[PDB]
Amino acid sequence: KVFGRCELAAAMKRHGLDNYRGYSLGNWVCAAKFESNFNTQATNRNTDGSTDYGILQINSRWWCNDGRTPGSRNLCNIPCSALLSSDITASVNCAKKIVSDGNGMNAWVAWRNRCKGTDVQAWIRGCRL
Repeated sequence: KVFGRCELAAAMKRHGLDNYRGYSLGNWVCAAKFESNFNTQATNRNTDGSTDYGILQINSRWWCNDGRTPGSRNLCNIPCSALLSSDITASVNCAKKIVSDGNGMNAWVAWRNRCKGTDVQAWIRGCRL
């Protein structure tokens, strides 16, 4: 499924992500936007086997097993594919362990380059939250 700006905002909140590790909800909506485009199915291969899956584009060399990325430790202990379903529990759930290992949302190339230090609040303006 491909989420609505507003809509995904809400969803992620229901699920504990607002100020999770002190990261505003906007950080999260902005990140997923430029990262996956509100599309939970999206997938992406980088050059080293590794692939990126779902709304928050979590990698497979560390977070989820996908059966074809050898370097794999399955820290999220979920099969990559689970991350693509129209239900972001797994992702959000897994996303929480990436945000807390140590590099905040810096672990996400995108938020950093295009979200980090912009007024992320405008992402959730107009939202009934």
